[PDB]
Amino acid sequence: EVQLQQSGPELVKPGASVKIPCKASGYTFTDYNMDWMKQSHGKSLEWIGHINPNNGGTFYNQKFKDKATFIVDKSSNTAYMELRSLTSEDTAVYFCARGGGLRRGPFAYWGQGTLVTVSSAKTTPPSVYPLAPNSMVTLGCLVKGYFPEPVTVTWNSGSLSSGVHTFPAVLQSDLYTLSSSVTVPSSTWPSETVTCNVAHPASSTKVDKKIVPR
Amino acid sequence: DIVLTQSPASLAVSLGQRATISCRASESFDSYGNTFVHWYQQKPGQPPKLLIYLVSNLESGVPARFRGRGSRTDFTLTIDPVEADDAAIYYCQQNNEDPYTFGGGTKLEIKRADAAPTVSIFPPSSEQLTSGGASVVCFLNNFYPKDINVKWDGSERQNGVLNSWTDQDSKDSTYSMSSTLTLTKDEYERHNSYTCEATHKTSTSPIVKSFNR
Repeated sequence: EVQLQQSGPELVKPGASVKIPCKASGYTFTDYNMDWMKQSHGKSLEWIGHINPNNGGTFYNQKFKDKATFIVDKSSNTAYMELRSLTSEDTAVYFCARGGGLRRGPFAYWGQGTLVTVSSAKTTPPSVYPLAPNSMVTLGCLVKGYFPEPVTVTWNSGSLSSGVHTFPAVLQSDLYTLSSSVTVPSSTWPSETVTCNVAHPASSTKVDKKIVPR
Repeated sequence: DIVLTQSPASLAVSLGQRATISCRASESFDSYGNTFVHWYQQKPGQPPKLLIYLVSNLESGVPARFRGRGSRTDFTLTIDPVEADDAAIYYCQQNNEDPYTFGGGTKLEIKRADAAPTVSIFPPSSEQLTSGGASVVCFLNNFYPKDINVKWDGSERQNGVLNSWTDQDSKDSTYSMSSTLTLTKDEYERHNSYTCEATHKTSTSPIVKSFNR
């Protein structure tokens, strides 16, 4: 099956550049364009341009001429988009998508998106605090005082996901805080084990906080 | 460029009913060949996902609840019947002319029966206490509709109260929210009862959770 796989989130200083990979598999890479999109937070998408991997050719949305460069590594079926002279206006999710081959068409296959945050603020890992307290029981995980976004949260590595609510982070005094609840039967907890799995890619934090009965 | 204006900006549609989402091009597209207008569904934190391509063709794997039509400058996505899984933002897109462009998006809310929140309060964990910090957390889970009010020792305090709503759940069409009252160590240690009362149009009486310390 077709897969487009992008890099993880990126914190970049103002004025610097970043390069975003998009690795393709499940089809013959040189048959199709690779297109690139930008989506600012809370906003619609903008098409940056595309590259023809077969022959190296490119077309840029004029608006992105001073911002984006496309290249491909035919050798590894990886398309790349470089963004230069970064400002806060470039903070956004960037997506690759497979484009036209023999003729124009829709974007049927997309990469997962990569978040680029432009800031010169320092990186701060979160503290992960457990929350302990009735046929059902709700348990929590508090992820506090981090920068930048994102963190990811799972419960028992994703096997337990059915009664999870993970709340969007709030920015406070230059720091994000996020929470996440989970609800399971009384019979299963505190009887057997529940832990939240928290990662903060920007600091390489990966914590497992077990929910201990108080 | 060719500007695509979507209508409505938002709508709320009951389960089983019809949602009509419009896209208007700033100028007409050209009759030589096909018309490259496509429709996508996008949920939070995901790429958009293709529904309809070349105005009216159904992408394989997409159910026939989704239909596209149009011509020249007017294009229509219909979702009938609407289901819980449709809670999303929808976009039209054109690649008839450079640069390619997307509509501004239409946010579909699923309207369902009103639902009271389940409310849980949590005192700060001792791990957090060892760091000289005290946060008291309240979860308000699986309610409808979205509009909701929450109030946190006998009396009240809004200073240090970070709130946060989820998007619409795509299985049961509910919303959840999370209120975190945070305050200092010797400040927290200095009090008694902590209550989150929440009020919501599912009842007269606020739902009250609390603990003594």
